Amino acid sequence: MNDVNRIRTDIINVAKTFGAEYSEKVLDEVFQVFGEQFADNSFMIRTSNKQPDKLGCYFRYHEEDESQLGLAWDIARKSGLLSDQGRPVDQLIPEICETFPIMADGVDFDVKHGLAKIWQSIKGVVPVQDAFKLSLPASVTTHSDFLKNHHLDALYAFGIDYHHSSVNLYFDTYHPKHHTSEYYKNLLQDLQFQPPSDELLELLTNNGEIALTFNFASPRIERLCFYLPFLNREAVPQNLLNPLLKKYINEAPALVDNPGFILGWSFGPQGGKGTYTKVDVDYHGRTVPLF
Repeated sequence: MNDVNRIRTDIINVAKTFGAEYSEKVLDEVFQVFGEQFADNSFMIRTSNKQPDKLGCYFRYHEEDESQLGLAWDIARKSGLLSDQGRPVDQLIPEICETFPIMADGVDFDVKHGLAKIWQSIKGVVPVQDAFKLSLPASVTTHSDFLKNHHLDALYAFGIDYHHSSVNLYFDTYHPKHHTSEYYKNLLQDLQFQPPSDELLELLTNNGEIALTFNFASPRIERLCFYLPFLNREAVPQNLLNPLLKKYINEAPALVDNPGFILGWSFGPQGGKGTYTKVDVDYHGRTVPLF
């Protein structure tokens, strides 16, 4: 609980230093219910630049303890922090947990609006076709051939986003093309998204995660996100960060001297919404050395 209070203080201070809109009522309601898990588990504080001069702030935890899968969704129910409001995503976590073996839980929180997303991680890999039974959006299955052709079919994780009523499918980078820059150049062109910088493309060959954002409003693939680990401050491509995210790399609170980071590049339709960057700090120092 000494650990819990510190985390709370850190988060509110990040929000304040970096122009993020906090709400203390909401954060206190969050921590009353979840703070103990934040102390015991893989935990991240994220800032992101969807906005010009403000950075946004989020925070998230993942439970890998078998003995405690599912507890996250339950706690979120009974607390009333996550309320079944009959949005099309509200049925998805039961279905996933009924359909696939779970090996990891997790919740993401917005620092102004509270609980935002819940994530699930399948045991192995599974062909994305196996998720079409589920109540995903129609454009998942209507983009099944796209997903096959770009070798984005080895599905392993779901991220259910209640604030936007969207679903993020996480695909495993099993193919030789995934270790090449032209693959990513090609994939972003094909989706008609914002081109990546040459520097990014050079980085993307290192083995990281790929997530596609499918929407219940849209017949289209909405966003896309690449996620890459970095051991420490100095391995971070700070050139690819606006001044405010560079600052966040140096000042990011954690419980270790030099912490790891997980950076994430979001791409969307060209000259539209969706191209921003996410810096997540490995607050306990032992999520990033997970291969």
